[PDB]
Amino acid sequence: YSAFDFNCPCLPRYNLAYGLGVLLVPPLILFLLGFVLNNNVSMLAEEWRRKDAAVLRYMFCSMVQRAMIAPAVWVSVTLLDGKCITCAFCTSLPVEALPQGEVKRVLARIPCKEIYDGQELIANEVAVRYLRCISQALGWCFVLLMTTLAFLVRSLKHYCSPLSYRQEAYWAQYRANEDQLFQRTAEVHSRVLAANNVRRFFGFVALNKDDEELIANFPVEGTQPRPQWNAITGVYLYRENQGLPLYSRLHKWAQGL
Amino acid sequence: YSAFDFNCPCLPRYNLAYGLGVLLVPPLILFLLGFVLNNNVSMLAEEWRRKDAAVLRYMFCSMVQRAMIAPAVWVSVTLLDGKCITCAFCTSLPVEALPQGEVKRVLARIPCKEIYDGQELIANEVAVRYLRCISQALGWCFVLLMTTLAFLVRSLKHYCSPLSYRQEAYWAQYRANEDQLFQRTAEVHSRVLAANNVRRFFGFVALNKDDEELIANFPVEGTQPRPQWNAITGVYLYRENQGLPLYSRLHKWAQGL
Amino acid sequence: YSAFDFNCPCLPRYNLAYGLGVLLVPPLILFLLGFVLNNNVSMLAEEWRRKDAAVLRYMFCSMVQRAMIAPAVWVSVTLLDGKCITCAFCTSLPVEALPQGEVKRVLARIPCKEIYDGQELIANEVAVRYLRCISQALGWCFVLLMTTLAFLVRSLKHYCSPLSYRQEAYWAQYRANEDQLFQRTAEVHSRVLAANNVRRFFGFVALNKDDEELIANFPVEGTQPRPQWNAITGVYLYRENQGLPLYSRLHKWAQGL
Amino acid sequence: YSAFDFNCPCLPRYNLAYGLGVLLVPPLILFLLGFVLNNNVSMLAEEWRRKDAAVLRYMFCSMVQRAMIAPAVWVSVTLLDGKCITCAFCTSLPVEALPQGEVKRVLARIPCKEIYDGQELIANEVAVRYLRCISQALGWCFVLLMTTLAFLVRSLKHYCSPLSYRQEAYWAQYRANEDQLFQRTAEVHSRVLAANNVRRFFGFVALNKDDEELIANFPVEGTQPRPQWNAITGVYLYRENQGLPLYSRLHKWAQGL
Amino acid sequence: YSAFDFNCPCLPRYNLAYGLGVLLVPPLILFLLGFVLNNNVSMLAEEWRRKDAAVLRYMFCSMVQRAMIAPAVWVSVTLLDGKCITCAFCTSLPVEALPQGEVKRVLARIPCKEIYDGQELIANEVAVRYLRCISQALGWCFVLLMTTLAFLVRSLKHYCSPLSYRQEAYWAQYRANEDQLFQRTAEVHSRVLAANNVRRFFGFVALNKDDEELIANFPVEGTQPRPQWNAITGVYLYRENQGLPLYSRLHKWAQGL
Amino acid sequence: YSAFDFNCPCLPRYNLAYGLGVLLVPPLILFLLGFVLNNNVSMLAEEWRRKDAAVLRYMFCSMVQRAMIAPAVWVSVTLLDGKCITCAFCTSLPVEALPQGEVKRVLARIPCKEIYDGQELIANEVAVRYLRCISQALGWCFVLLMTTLAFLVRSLKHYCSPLSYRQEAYWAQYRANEDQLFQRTAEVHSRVLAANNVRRFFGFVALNKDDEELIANFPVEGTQPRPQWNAITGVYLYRENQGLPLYSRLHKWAQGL
Amino acid sequence: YSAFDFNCPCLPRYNLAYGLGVLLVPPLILFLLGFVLNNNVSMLAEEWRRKDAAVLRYMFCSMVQRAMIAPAVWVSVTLLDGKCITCAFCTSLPVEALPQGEVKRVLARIPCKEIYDGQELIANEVAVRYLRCISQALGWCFVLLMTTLAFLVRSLKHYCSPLSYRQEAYWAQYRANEDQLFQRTAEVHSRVLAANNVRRFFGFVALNKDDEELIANFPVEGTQPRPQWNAITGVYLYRENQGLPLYSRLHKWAQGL
Repeated sequence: YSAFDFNCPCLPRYNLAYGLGVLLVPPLILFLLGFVLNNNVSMLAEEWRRKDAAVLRYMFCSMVQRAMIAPAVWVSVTLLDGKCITCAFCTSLPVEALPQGEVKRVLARIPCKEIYDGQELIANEVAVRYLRCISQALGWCFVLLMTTLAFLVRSLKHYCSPLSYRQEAYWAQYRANEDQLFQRTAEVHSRVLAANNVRRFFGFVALNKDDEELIANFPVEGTQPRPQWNAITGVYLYRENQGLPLYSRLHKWAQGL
Repeated sequence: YSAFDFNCPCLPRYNLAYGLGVLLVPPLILFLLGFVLNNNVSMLAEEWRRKDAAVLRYMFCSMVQRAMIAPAVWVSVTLLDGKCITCAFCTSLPVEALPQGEVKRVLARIPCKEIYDGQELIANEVAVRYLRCISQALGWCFVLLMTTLAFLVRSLKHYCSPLSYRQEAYWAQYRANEDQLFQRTAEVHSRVLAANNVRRFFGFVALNKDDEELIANFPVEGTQPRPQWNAITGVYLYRENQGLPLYSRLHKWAQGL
Repeated sequence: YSAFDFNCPCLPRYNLAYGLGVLLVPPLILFLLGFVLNNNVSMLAEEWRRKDAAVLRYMFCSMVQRAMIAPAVWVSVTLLDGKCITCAFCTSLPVEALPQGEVKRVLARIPCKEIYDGQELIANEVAVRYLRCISQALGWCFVLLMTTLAFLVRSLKHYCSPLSYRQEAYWAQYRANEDQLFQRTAEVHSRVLAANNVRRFFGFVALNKDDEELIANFPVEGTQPRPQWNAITGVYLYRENQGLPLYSRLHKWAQGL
Repeated sequence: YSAFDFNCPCLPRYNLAYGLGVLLVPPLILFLLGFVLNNNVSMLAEEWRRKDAAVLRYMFCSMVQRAMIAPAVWVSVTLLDGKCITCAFCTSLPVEALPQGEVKRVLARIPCKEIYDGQELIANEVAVRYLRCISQALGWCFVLLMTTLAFLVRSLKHYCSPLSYRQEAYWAQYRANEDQLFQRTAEVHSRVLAANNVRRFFGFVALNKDDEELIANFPVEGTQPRPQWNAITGVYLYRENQGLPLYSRLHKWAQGL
Repeated sequence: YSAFDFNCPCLPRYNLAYGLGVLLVPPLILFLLGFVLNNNVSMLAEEWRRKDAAVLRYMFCSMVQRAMIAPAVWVSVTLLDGKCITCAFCTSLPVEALPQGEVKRVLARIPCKEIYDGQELIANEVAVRYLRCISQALGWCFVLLMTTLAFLVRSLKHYCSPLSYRQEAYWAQYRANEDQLFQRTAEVHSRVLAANNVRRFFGFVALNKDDEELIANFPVEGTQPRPQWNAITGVYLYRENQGLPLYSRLHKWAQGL
Repeated sequence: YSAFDFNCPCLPRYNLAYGLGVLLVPPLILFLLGFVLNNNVSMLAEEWRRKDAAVLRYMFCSMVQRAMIAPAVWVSVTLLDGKCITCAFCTSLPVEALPQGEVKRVLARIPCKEIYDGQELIANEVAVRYLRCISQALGWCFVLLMTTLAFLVRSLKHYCSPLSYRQEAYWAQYRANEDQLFQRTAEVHSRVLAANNVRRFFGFVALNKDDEELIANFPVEGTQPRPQWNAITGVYLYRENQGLPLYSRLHKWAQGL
Repeated sequence: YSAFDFNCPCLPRYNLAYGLGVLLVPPLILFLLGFVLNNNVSMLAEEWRRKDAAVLRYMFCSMVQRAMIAPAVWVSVTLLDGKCITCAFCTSLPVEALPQGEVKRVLARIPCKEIYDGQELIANEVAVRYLRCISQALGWCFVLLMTTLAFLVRSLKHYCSPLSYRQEAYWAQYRANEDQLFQRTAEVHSRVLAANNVRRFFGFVALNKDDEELIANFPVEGTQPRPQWNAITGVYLYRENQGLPLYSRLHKWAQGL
């Protein structure tokens, strides 16, 4: 926000297409960053590559809700600082309350230019005041819309997701824990396999304390093959088997065999 | 409050609809935030989704009382700082004590504009003084109304809730304790289940001290199924069984079986 | 006090109804806060909801004495700073010692306005001096009245309360101790009940050191039912049974059975 | 002293009744505070409610001597700073050494007003000098009177009190020690009684180390009844029984039975 | 000294009675404070209430010598700073070396007034110089008189007191030690008696470590009665019994029985 | 960025070939540095020197994605600071909205020169404003293109790489671990061989603690010969043997013999 | 760089031979320092004094690559700061775009002289701008050439050296380790020999702890003679004997006997 100096094209047609630009595009960027920086995007890409609409829509509407939080605050802070709409809806504030070509020209010259004629068209500061007024008004209205939508979507999306609230918490915590344990175990298993491979070539492997302990405790020969490995990955449905639930594709493949 | 500069539309019709805006909308936002940030909102949504009016109304009037505290202080601080009503009830202070179109125009130009004519209509500072006077008066009156309502609702809402005072304290503390213990136990049970699932795939699971201790102490095979799980959730009535009370749906389902 | 700038309506009728406002209403607010922030208010509400006039009047006159201490200091500091009465009794200082409409107008313009004519009516600073004089005089007189009332009520209210002084101290300390022990025991009993409830559902409950010790030391099955529970609450009379006294409804219900 | 700005009514009749006010009333306030803040006031109220003139007069003249120390220093510091008498005896300094209405008016305008005519009546600074002179003189004279009275009352009040000096010291120390031990023992006994009461209701009482030790060491069932309790309280005479003295009503009731 | 601004009455008769005032009265105050703050004053009051002239005069001339040290330094510092005599002996410095009414008036106006005519009467600074000269001269002379009197009284008062020097030291140290031990033992004995009294009423007494140890070590039942107690107090003569001396009334009453 | 002062050739033909230079060449430099500083470049050079298109293309598109991150941020920050395009597209902003040789000359003189005529051609600041506008617009558009390409390539390149996501993580971690262990073991084996060589010449080898321990623990005689050594190096295919996978050429050569 | 103030000969022939001087000679100095400060230069001198072209060329092209890094950064920073070419190509910037003797004279006077005529020849600042432009352009072009050459030589010089990459790392680490161990062992062996020599003369040798330990642990009589010693030194070929490699002449002489 700092290294990007907001400046205005004092032009009769390039304001409408610049205020809306600086108001909409950075939100889109923060939004798409909310996806790329997240990791479950790859899970969803896999799922749509190769389960029913219920749980899929649930994870969709959870990822979106988790990502929408950057553009909300950005739009809020900018639309409230006023400068955007000032630069944007300047070619249209009616002269009836405060050469068409020259009219539009000077009106576009209004915002933060001080090349303004300051003449019988409009005074300088009164126009800035009116525009910052309408801007801040729309900004508060937008923040209201966003928060009331957050409330209503809380309710109606706890209606969407098939599980109740407590299972929601349990499922979230389980996904987190399984992911972390899988990461760490994968690292350790990999280090062991690499140590065995190197040892079979050189004759020994220089290891510090903890690595030597990990080699001693968990000997490993061969990692799971590719078919089952591929069978693991993906986003899982809550597969409510008769009497027992399933929380992740790993859990399904485990209980199944 | 800081990054939102209060500015006035010096216009004959846009003041009445802007002062009241900046006075009412931010209260509504803080209020709805008082719900969204709270968690029992989901409980109430579930209850109204699928117990009698007494305890439900009690939790309603407790949540509301816990949420009303932000708009009270916001309205108080703003209405007392004066600027709001100044900008709001400026088109109406009668000239009889201190072209109708020009009259309303200059009167709307009065607040914090200094484009004020400063002429036989009204002096500059005397109008600001009168308006800040009436504003601060209404502000103290409002704070009085709010606090006396807090007192009277203390009394009459201790009349509303069916339990007496000591049971009120006991019930609050029990809800808090059960919620926290449920959170922690859910986390541990989930970590154990995930560890078993991963181990059945890789061959082992790398764990530090405390996690290994938690795996050793509390072995787990299968979590409660979905019907009873759903039977848990919700807001509970104080179900006064003959001789023994019930404080939470968990307690009801436990004592029942 | 800081964020509330004292300003004056230089008006012939709005001073008398503003000085007295800023002098009386904030005292009322601090007073009612002295009740709401206190907890025994609920006890008294219960007592008047459903014991004799002696001990009830005693607790009444003790709560009041404990709450009156905020408005005393507020009235003192304001009435002594002078500005209040200055702004208040300005329409009446007689011109005979230092158009009726214009008279009252300029007199109301006297305080802290500097739109004062400063003319043959009254000089500027002499009026401020006279008013701050009468104000500080009334302020010292009021502080005297308050402190002498505190002395006389000390004496006559040690006459009111049926117990003597030493029993007064003993009773106060007993109420404090019983309240604190009840709070803590309620918390522990509740945590135990919640732990049992959760354990009966999951299969175990993750607890740290002290919580595990509290579960081990004090097993609990079922809390007191509702009739006796309700029989506890309230404000108690000093029930002087023949030979043995009673200090709290808890004590009465205990010695009785 | 700081938040109370000394200001003068430059008026022909309101000075005599304002200097004496600011000189006398705050002493009265500090004096009565010397009683209210003390605790033996309740003892004396009880004694006069329901022992001979000797010891009663002794405790009276000891309490007074302990309370008179605030107004002494206040009167001293104010009367010496001079401003008081300056503002007070200004309507009377004779013109014969340094329209009667105008005379009194300007003389009252003399102190710290600078609306002073500064004319053939009196010069400005010479009057201030004369008044501060007479003020400081009376102030030193008053401090002398106070200290010489303290000396003479030391002697003659060691004549008043029936006991000699060493017994005076012993009696003071005994009253202090008995009061402190009574406070602490009352607290402990009360906590024990409350613990028993709570335990008989819940089933147990959560206590930390020291509280548990106090419950273990000093079991208690029933506190002294009301008649003897009332027999304790009061201010005691030095009741010189034949061969053995008594120092407090507690001591009398103890040795008596 | 700081909060007391020295100011002068530039008056023909009020200087002689003000310089001497500020020179003599504060010495008297510090002197009488030297008695009141001392404790042996009560001893002497008792002795003169109800032993021979030798030891009594000795303690008199020791107390006085111990108390005279404040006025010496006060008189010295003031008389040397000069301002006092300047303000005092100003109506009399003879014009013959450097309307009688006007003469005395201007001469009284001389000191630190700057309303001085500065005219053929006397120059301004030369009079200040002469007066500060005579003042400092008298001040050094007075300090000389005081110190030489201290020397001569050392000699002649070691002549007054009946004991020689070494016994003087021994007697002083003995009085100090006996007084301190009496204070501490009185405190402990009193605490023990109060503890027994309280215990006989409540049933026990809550005590910390050292207090419990003091109760265990020194059991006490009844303190010395009033006749012997009164026989103790007073100032003692060095009662030279045949072969053995006595140093305090306590020692006399002890060796006697 | 700091030590490189951006300066403009105010010339009619040398601007188009300088702005684009400073915009494109430093990106190329940071890009090629992204390769040279990486180590796998040598692996790829070996692979193309002497496995199928799938895994090779995968490592290619991973290295590129890891290296493209410097020019993205550089182009973004420069194109957004504006100065570049300002200096670049200055010979072309049409005069129709805000001697051909002189036209182009002054237009090239426009940017940051202040030798600008400032005449009927164009004003000074309006041209800077228009150019910074179009520049920042293109900059935001470019950042959008880059981030949306990052998203789409995330998806489609998880389509490219033959392994699924979890194997992707496992393979990355395995490559890292094997590389680090190979480095350390190579160092230790080398130190041992050098120690033996030196000892066979001098008669002994001075070693500290850890080096002596490494000599004692892992004796070594002869390192792997050149044919197998060369057989190791390279980038490996994921060689999915029937039932067991291979993750590195080291792993292939190990499992093979 | 700091203590060497860049100054220009404003002369028609001494600029071309001074800019190129300050641009080329310091690079040559840093380059030759890159050799002298290195130690392998002596090895190469020995090798060329008295193995095949492959490994020799390899070590040559490694030493050069390790030494070329100083002139690269020096040329870059200077050519980019601009002053050099400014002072250098100043006699040639064509007047056709921005007495021949006077022409060349003033053109040579252009750079940083301010004796510049500033006349119809060329303006002052425009020439500086053009020259710094062309300078920075050539500087970026040169940095590009250098880095792309580094990339291409990475590839093609991993083609040059006969060993593959992993052996490259192993060989580098082995050379480092052998060199360090040889240094330390040489020091210790030498100290031992000197100690024996001194002892045989004096009768004893004063040694601290570690030196005494080194004498005790490693007794030594006679160091390797000169023929084999000379046989050691030099740069070694990777002598690939059938089945076993050789990494240093020390290794060859060791395995050979």
